[PDB]
Amino acid sequence: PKYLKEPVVVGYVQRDSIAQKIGIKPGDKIIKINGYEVRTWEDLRDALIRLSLDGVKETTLFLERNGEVLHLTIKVPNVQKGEELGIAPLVKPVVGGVKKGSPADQVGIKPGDLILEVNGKKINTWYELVEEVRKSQGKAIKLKILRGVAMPGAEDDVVMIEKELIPAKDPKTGTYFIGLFPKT
Amino acid sequence: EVQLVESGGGLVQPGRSLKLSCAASGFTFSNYGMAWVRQTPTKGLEWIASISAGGDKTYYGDSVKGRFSISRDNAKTTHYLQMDSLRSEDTATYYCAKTSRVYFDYWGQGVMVTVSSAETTAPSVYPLAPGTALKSNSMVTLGCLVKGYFPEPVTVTWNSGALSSGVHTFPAVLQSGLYTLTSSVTVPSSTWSSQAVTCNVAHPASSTKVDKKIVPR
Amino acid sequence: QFVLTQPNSVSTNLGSTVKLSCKRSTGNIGSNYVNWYQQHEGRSPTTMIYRDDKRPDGVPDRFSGSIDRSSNSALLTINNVQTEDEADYFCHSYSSGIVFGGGTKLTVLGQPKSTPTLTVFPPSTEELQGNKATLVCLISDFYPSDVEVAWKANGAPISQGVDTANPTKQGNKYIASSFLRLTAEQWRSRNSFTCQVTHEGNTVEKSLSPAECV
Repeated sequence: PKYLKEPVVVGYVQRDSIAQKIGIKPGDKIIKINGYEVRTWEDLRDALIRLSLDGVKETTLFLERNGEVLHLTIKVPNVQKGEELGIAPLVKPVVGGVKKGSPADQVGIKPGDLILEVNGKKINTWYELVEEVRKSQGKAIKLKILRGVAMPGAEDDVVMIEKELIPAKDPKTGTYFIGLFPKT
Repeated sequence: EVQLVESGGGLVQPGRSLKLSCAASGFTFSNYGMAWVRQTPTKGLEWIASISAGGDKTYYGDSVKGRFSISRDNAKTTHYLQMDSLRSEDTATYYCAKTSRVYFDYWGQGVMVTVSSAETTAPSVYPLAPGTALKSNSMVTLGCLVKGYFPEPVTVTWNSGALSSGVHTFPAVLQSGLYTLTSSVTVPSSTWSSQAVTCNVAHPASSTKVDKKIVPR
Repeated sequence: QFVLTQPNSVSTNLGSTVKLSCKRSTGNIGSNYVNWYQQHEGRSPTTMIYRDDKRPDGVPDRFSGSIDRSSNSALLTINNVQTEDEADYFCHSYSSGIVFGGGTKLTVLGQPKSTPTLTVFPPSTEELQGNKATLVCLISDFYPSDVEVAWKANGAPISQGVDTANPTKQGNKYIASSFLRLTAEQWRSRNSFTCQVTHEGNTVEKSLSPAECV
């Protein structure tokens, strides 16, 4: 599971959770709890376990929010009794599948594609993609896409595929769709 | 054909009473003794009570002598087991059986009796349709989540028994005093596209029946 | 006035002949008749053998009863054993009381091997309305009956809120089910959950996701 080796940038934050109540935000990068150096999700997993075994009830948490290091006091969750912080890794907005004949198929979106931007705005998560797509209703949607591996030396070139597609209304439900399935 | 059908089970508190009924047919009722035999997972099959053919002699297992009373009504081709002063341990499946001098020749379906101070909880029934993907299969499997009931059992049919094959009711899990189970049915995708598919969940103890139609999500 | 002792469990190969014994503790086995009842899982007993060795109509001739005076035991012999012989077998006798043996569950080995079919189901919207999410995993059509069920979240082991039912025989095959109890929020917070079944060393799995097609 690739996420355990990734840095801890908060994706989803559960409503009425320890992380929410103490003001953790999507985007925050967790760098320290009590202590333990937290570079990766594995660290944080392994740390919370240890803290909870050591009966630590409250401790100090360090994150980066806009590259500024904030200090917070966080209830350590009882891992045994089934508690959790309520934070989840980023879901990178990658197309898992494309519906045959759908607007997205028509303009040639392909599984493996990574949506960078929607109608000019940058996105980092599938959830954001779905937000921006729904709110534009029936109006044309512009997508900036990163496709495939770059040529060595060219990974950081500023050039993207730009696609424009018009949502379709399902004849049964009357629901707008573009025909993108998430990577799973 | 010999048939024996019990009723009258359910949940009761320790100290309370309950009366079981067994309706007989397909043989000369008054010609045979009747009996009750119960079963737990722990203690296997256990004889509890017998009544002679003419109703004038009765016999009881050690654990129920004095608390249970067996009687028959030849006119109704029915026999009964009145149970008083019930205890945890009387929780069991109760079978009626017909005798043939030296053995039990035929048995009922069994009814479940639970002696508990815990309260009857009717299930929530939730429809289970598959999540959408790209590809659609020839066949489709639809489900029926039967959640947090007490006590056992439940029964699930599909379209009132019209869907019989491809039906699996999966035995329940027990968590914090409540049972959960699922029933599945596998139908051609074409059946689901055209006809309605409805699970029917009965819970005898709570006297509830729930129909729930499965729709695409 | 006596007990009847049966082994709690006996195993035999498909097609084999097997003997199930039933020993009277006190007094002669021959003194009163012994009868034998077969009970399948969650069904009623049916009579297999009455009066020591007599078989009802409809009962296959593969079942025979006998009495061995020198072991004070009754024997139920099943020949050319079949899948559907997997059941509990209870011997029965009487004198002043009515006595059942503890019952012998028969395991039939060497049936055709079969990999489990997985069906997974996401939480219903009705359930989600009430802020709860049960993920369902149905495991069917497998043999042998031993499986190991494990849940993943974002591909990492999860044990909290898992409830698995032991495999049971329904048709000519085994079924089991597993549930993962979540809140709505725990459900929504993940990319994937996985139901993973391991059977005779081979692993099969299916995943669920709150992530929406669009």
